[PDB]
Amino acid sequence: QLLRIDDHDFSMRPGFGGPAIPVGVDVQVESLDSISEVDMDFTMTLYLRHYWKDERLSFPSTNNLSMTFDGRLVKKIWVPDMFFVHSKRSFIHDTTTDNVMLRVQPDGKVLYSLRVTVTAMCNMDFSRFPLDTQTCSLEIESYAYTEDDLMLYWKKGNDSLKTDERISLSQFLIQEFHTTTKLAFYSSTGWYNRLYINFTLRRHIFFFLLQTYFPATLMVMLSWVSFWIDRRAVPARVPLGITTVLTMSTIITGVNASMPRVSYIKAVDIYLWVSFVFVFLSVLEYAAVNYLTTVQERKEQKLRDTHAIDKYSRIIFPAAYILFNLIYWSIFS
Amino acid sequence: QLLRIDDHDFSMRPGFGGPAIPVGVDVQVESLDSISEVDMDFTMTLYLRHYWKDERLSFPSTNNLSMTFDGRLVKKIWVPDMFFVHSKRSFIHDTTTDNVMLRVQPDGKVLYSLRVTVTAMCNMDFSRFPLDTQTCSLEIESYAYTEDDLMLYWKKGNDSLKTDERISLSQFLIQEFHTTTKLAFYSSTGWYNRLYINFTLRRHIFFFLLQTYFPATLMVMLSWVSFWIDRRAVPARVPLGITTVLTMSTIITGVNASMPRVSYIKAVDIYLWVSFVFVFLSVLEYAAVNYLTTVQERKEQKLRDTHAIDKYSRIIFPAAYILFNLIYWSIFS
Amino acid sequence: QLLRIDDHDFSMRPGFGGPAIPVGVDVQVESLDSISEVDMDFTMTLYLRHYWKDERLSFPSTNNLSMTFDGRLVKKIWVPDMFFVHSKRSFIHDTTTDNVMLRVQPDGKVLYSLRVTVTAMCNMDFSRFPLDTQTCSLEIESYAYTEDDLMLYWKKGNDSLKTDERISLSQFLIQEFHTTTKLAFYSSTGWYNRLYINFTLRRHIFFFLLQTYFPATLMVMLSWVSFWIDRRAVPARVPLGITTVLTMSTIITGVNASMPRVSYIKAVDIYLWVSFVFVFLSVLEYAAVNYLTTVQERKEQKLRDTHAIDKYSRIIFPAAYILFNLIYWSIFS
Amino acid sequence: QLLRIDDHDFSMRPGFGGPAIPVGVDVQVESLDSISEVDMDFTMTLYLRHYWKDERLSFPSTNNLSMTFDGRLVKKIWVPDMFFVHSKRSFIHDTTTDNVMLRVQPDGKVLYSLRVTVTAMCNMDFSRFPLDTQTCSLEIESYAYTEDDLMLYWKKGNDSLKTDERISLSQFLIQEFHTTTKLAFYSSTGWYNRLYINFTLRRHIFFFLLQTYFPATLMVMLSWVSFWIDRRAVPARVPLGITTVLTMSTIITGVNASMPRVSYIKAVDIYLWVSFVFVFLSVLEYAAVNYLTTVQERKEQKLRDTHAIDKYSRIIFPAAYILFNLIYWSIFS
Amino acid sequence: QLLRIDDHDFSMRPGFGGPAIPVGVDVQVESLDSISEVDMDFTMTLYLRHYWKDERLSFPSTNNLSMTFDGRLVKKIWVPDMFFVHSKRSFIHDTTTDNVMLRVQPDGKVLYSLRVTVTAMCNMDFSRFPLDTQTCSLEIESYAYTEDDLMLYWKKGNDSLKTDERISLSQFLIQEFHTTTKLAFYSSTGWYNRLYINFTLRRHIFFFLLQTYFPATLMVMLSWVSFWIDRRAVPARVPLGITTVLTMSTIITGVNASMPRVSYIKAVDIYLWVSFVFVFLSVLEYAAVNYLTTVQERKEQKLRDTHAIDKYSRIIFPAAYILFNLIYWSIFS
Ligand SMILES: CC(=O)[C@H]1CC[C@H]2[C@@H]3CC[C@@H]4C[C@H](O)CC[C@]4(C)[C@H]3CC[C@]12C
Ligand SMILES: CC(=O)[C@H]1CC[C@H]2[C@@H]3CC[C@@H]4C[C@H](O)CC[C@]4(C)[C@H]3CC[C@]12C
Ligand SMILES: CC(=O)[C@H]1CC[C@H]2[C@@H]3CC[C@@H]4C[C@H](O)CC[C@]4(C)[C@H]3CC[C@]12C
Ligand SMILES: CC(=O)[C@H]1CC[C@H]2[C@@H]3CC[C@@H]4C[C@H](O)CC[C@]4(C)[C@H]3CC[C@]12C
Ligand SMILES: CC(=O)[C@H]1CC[C@H]2[C@@H]3CC[C@@H]4C[C@H](O)CC[C@]4(C)[C@H]3CC[C@]12C
Ligand SMILES: CCCCCCCCCC
Ligand SMILES: CCCCCCCCCC
Ligand SMILES: CCCCCCCCCC
Ligand SMILES: CCCCCCCCCC
Ligand SMILES: CCCCCCCCCC
Ligand SMILES: CCCCCCCC
Ligand SMILES: CCCCCCCC
Ligand SMILES: CCCCCCCC
Ligand SMILES: CCCCCCCC
Ligand SMILES: CCCCCCCC
Ligand SMILES: CCCCCC
Ligand SMILES: CCCCCC
Ligand SMILES: CCCCCC
Ligand SMILES: CCCCCC
Repeated sequence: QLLRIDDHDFSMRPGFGGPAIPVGVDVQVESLDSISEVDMDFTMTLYLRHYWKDERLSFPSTNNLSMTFDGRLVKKIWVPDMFFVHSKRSFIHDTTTDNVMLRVQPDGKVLYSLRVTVTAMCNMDFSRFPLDTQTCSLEIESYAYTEDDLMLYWKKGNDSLKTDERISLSQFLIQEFHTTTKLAFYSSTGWYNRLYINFTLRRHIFFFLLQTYFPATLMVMLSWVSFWIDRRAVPARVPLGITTVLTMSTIITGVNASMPRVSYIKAVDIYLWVSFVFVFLSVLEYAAVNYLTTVQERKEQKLRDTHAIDKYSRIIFPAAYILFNLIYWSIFS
Repeated sequence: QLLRIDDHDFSMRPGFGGPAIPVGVDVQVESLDSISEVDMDFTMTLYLRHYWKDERLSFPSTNNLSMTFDGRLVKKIWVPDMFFVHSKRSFIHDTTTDNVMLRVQPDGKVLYSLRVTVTAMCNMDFSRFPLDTQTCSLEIESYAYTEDDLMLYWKKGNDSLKTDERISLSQFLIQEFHTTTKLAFYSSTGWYNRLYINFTLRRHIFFFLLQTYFPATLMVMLSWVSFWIDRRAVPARVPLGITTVLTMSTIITGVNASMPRVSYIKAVDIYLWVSFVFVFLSVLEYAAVNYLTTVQERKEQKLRDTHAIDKYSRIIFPAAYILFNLIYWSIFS
Repeated sequence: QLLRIDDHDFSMRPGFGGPAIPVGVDVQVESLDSISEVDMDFTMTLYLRHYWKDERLSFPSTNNLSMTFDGRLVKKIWVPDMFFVHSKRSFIHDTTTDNVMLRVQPDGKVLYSLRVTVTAMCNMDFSRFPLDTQTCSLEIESYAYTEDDLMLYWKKGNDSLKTDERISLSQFLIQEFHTTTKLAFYSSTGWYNRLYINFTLRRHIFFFLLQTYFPATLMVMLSWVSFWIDRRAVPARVPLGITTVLTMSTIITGVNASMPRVSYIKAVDIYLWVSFVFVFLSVLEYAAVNYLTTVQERKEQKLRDTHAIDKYSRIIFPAAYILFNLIYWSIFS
Repeated sequence: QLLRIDDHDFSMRPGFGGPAIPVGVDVQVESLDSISEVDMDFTMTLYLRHYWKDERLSFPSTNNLSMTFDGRLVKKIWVPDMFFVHSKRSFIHDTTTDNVMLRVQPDGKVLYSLRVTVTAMCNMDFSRFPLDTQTCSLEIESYAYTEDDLMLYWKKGNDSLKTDERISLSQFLIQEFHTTTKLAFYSSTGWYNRLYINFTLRRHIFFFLLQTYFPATLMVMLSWVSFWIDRRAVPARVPLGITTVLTMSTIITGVNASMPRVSYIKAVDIYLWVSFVFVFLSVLEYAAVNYLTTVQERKEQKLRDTHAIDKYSRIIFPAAYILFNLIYWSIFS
Repeated sequence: QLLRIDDHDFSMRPGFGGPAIPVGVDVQVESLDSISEVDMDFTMTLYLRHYWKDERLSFPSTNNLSMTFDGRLVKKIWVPDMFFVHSKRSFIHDTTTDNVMLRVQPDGKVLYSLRVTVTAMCNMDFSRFPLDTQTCSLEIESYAYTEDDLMLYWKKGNDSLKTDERISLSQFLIQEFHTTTKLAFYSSTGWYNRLYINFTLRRHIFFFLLQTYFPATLMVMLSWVSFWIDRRAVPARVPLGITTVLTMSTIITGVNASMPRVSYIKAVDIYLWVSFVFVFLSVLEYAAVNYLTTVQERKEQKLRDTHAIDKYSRIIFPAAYILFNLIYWSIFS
């Protein structure tokens, strides 16, 4: 045996009973798997690396070069106890064997690597949906050892994070990867040090335009064609107005199926409900025209063209909706 | 080896054959994950801590300070056997290692911690849905040892429960965290002691207003516009009344898709079905008007304006529906 | 060590090579989780207890009282091999440790307990759905040992089964818990003894009334209003009849989504399809009225009020449907 | 210890370095769980038994009778290495212990049994859906040992397969269980012997008749009522024809939701699409009638009853559809 | 024991501290399970084989033939550490035992085999959907050892890949299986060698023709029948045009339910939206005809047949749509 494993008790950390042992971390992100709006979490796959020194693993050599071991020797030596804070579920790949790397230098320096998949929560805001921008983070912390026994820091500062060029999401644009560090306090155990990985996401608006914004606009313009039809065709204009109202209600209902039950109004809800009001006022407009015409006929009868409401509605209704779009798209850009 | 583990048989609890061993518990809640109405359960993630004393783990030292071990020594010493009563499923996180903490003082005091996710059942009541308030609880009990062998109590009374400030639910408001204690009896094993964690939830009404209450009101008001149309347009008023009835039926059906098949009427069902009656009576109203007009024409013919029903319906129908809303919102607030 | 475990080979049952060893069973039901109509199975959580005697586990004492062990000693002694027959999936809870209890008396009597969740199949009949009553059972049997080596019986007869007062199902009513016993034969291994747990379930009819029976009745009564409208309004009565037919077809389709593809007619199908016939005959009725009127006009023209069909339909159609309901609800109660 | 396990190295099969060792197999089927059309696989639960001889397990006795061991001794002796070919997933039940039986005779004969659940693929054909008949099979083969080291055969020929009388499927009829045997060749490892279990399935047509065939026929007959209505009611006959076309399209769409995206036409698709053509031609028929009537009026006007198309359509349309059904049901029976 | 396993430490690879050890790979594909457009991944089942030499496993013999071991000896010897890059999830079958083969020759040559199921991501493009062609690949790489310690290559070059003749997909056509090799670099660990398996997929167009292209064409031709109806029937032509617009909108909405929310327009979207424009212009066409007729009547009145727009529309509208189809199918073939 090259290493004298059997001659030491590895239940105690290096420098037991003394100062803390420094540990460095490197991370390479492989891919982001999925994002859920209803559950408000994301899935990430990454490579995690650790650096430390242990004099008990020293062996004699003349080349002074790192040597690689099969990786099942890990379960017999001391290893850090990092865990992902605020995670929902995670696992380590084990095909065809445990994805574990162990390299030991002659002086005792140790390199340890893993391949894990982690699901973590992210508090998203949907006030500006679907034109919103979201920021999420991943947290790494040691579970058992406090800052007085283990010091956790990035190995090379800002250069310790790498990303694969194949990272891509169909619905989101990924940007601004950076790392930060902060302390954490638990009231009954002590102080701990945390590491952060931050990134930003931006949606794509093309799908929502074709699916929601364009059908809504067309249904509104369908109601405007009733102002150019003769008012004597009562069974022709009434069904046109009513059916557009019901179809607009169907479009409104279908949008909410894919989103969580938030307690505030979203940007898309404003567009849909104002459009519903425009179609609803179209139905009331003809009822006023029909009622006034009948009253006039009876008044003229008791003595023994285009109605002004229709003439003005052809101009006011298109003008108001255009003004609404100008204001709406100026606020949400 | 610092601890004389091999010199003792840890298959027997401390004080075996004598009085009970006291055990203290501390809990910190991390987050609540999800709530299911159809399955009537909730998911919680928390940190669980235990306190006890064991003289067999004593070691000599001069500093009199707690020492931390890697946590894989737990499987070789005596550990309590707590379990969650009335739980459906649960697990312990194990990445990158088992989330276990073990700290032993020189005199033998032991601190043990875990990170678990538990799903537990809750009997909810939906009589006042969606304006309901629900209360749920989590129960902790020892499986194997009765009160004559193990005493279970909160470590610091009311101060033993802590909550993270990031706990949030999109649909519910969380309040009133407190802890209680009660005994339990099993007819064939004996008496046990239980610990409780209680909290309260309140829904948000904004989503249900826009989705159910507002579309229902608009469809009712669509039926009222038929009272202002000339009664000679038979193919104009009949389709208007019929189509609103069918659309109201569609709205009623869609609501029940998201709820369990309870055997009592809910608050939302009352609003929807009374609205359906209002629209249904609108269809019968014109049929009476049409029939009476035809009878009058034949009666006048055999001898060789606005009908009174329409005139009164314009006032009675809006007044009745307003009175219903006043009573309905006064009862359910 | 209190027990002389190392001095015996526990690969052989007590009384090896001789008469059978009696084993007693006690069960306490905790809850029933879910019932699936499409898969025809149910989920149950329960506590399972075993009783037997083994002289190899005797230890000296003066108090003659049961002693409790941590439960990880189970994997080193002989334990019965019970399994659930006709089960689909099952598991044993293991948080924070294996839910196992082991108690040994000085003379060698052993008490063993477990907490398990079991899914088992049940052959349900839906001929009278949704007014049906279903009976299901759970079976317990030893896998390896026949009746010549192990005798299985209830510990206290009818008193061996206990149920939690919190057992409840939202859609079903649970009643009539009792236990029975019967032998089983396998053609290639021998005879075995089985234990049974039986219970009965009854549905709640409130949900199905509001969801299926009430909308169906209202759509039929909508078709009857066409008999009171003037027959000269052809474009008014034709759409009314046609649209009710299509809506009734939609209601029929939606019911079958939640049920398995059985090969026999159910009680709810009878109500829906007879209702469809009533609406369908309404459409044919006006076509006969319209055709006869046109023929009469041409006959009178070639020589140079209310039609009798409408008058009789106002009485016959409501009377027939009322008679159908009287017969239908008298058979299915 | 009755068996001299420690005196032998069980890493080598019996008769190592010599002729092959015969192994017999018996199977008893317990139930079939589910069948998936989209994934094209089935789930089966069964008992698997093995027979062989090993002189290293002999023990002295005077009774010459089989003795049963607890089953955890299996992990210390040589056991065959059978696996299920073309399986997707499978597992062995382990509650409350591993479902393993081990019986050894004095001369060394060994009986070994297991309880497993296996999911296996089946290539189904849907050309005659839903009147199709499917055949599937389950394959058993040894993984490591070729025919020169292990011979695999059925223990008792045709009598080696047994089935439980409780096997039942709600949608399928199960028949014709039988077993066969065939050799298999792998280009880089050698020859192997396989065992087969075959069965046949037949669907139930009742559900599809009520759900698809009956609604389709009724919608076609609804279009025929327009031939008996006066041709002067243009706004009465046009909506009747159009609405039946759209409803027929809805019925066609709903059927394909439950089936995989095959690349050939099915039997049910033929019925639905021919029915759509019949309804579509009804709409074109009235357009021809309306156009010819207007032309005739203008021709007669410029000089200063029932149309023949309607008269013939009342006979030709019902006759053609009846002939189609006679041919359709004669081919597919 | 035939092998001297206990006399060596298998935590170090063969040739430790020296040149790299060559490893050969063979693959046989069994089946492809499923393809997901929303998640952009595929599932594959395959057999993986490894070849290497280890002098520590040599044993004496006179026949010079491969010997097969039960496969549980794998966990005690050195085995490569291959893993699938860019995979989402995977597992190894373990019924009725681990699907592992181990064969060792007298000189130390080792053959190792596995049966695994792997899910891997594939970046698909839907610009030409549903007439698109997709290419995907599977990557194999060693996790722990770099090119200086382990050399990875195909055992027999182009002949190392085999496929089962039963591989089939209902919606796709599989072709062009081939293998390639390329190096990979990680910035913090070194150089690695990768192996690739490539294949191509082509969709079947039959389903999409009947489901989307044919219903869209028929609805357009329904709007053309309004040009042959007398223009004095205002309540007859207006509902015909309006209802076809709404039905076309429904067809457009239903298509997008099964596809991911991409940010570019697809081939099917072009056909659907141009068809919607054709139906929309039909509604505006009659409004122009109706308005001009009313103006002409008033102009002639104030002084005290077929309109030209309808005559030309009968020719221009069919001609334009035919030209569009010729261009559309010439580009996308
Ligand atoms: C006087 C007049 O131009 C009539 C025509 C349609 C009528 C409205 C129809 C819908 C409502 C009916 C309700 O009964 C009274 C308020 C509402 C809003 C009516 C107010 C009076 C209107 C506007
Ligand atoms: C006399 C009269 O104003 C007629 C017009 C509409 C008629 C009702 C239509 C629906 C029902 C039809 C049924 O055949 C008899 C009861 C019902 C409720 C009828 C009662 C008499 C009414 C109210
Ligand atoms: C003579 C008469 O009162 C006509 C009016 C509506 C007609 C029915 C319409 C539907 C069917 C059409 C089919 O072409 C012939 C049978 C069916 C059932 C017709 C038979 C004759 C009826 C009943
Ligand atoms: C001359 C005549 O009886 C007219 C009445 C309806 C017309 C058809 C309406 C639908 C189509 C419209 C298209 O513009 C020309 C072909 C189609 C098929 C027309 C051909 C000529 C028809 C059949
Ligand atoms: C002058 C004329 O033939 C009228 C008949 C229908 C009218 C159109 C109806 C829909 C739109 C209504 C809007 O108010 C103005 C633009 C739009 C597009 C109208 C422009 C003028 C048209 C085309
Ligand atoms: C239907 C009219 C749409 C007008 C959009 C104008 C966008 C202006 C953004 C500043
Ligand atoms: C449509 C009329 C709604 C009136 C609501 C009044 C609410 C009063 C609450 C006390
Ligand atoms: C619509 C008429 C319903 C009549 C129900 C009568 C029930 C009688 C049960 C014996
Ligand atoms: C609607 C007419 C249906 C006729 C069915 C005839 C079946 C004959 C099978 C040989
Ligand atoms: C409805 C007219 C369809 C014409 C299709 C022509 C296809 C030509 C492909 C080159
Ligand atoms: C849109 C409302 C117009 C009202 C015009 C009234 C002119 C007398
Ligand atoms: C809403 C019903 C009004 C009935 C009025 C009758 C006046 C003669
Ligand atoms: C419901 C059918 C009534 C037929 C009455 C015929 C009277 C001549
Ligand atoms: C169904 C088409 C009938 C055409 C008859 C034409 C008689 C002149
Ligand atoms: C389709 C538009 C035709 C316009 C023709 C105008 C002839 C005066
Ligand atoms: C009268 C012309 C109205 C145009 C509105 C944009
Ligand atoms: C006649 C006016 C009625 C108003 C109802 C609120
Ligand atoms: C003519 C009155 C009919 C009443 C039917 C219940
Ligand atoms: C007037 C005949 C038009 C034909 C269009 C294809």
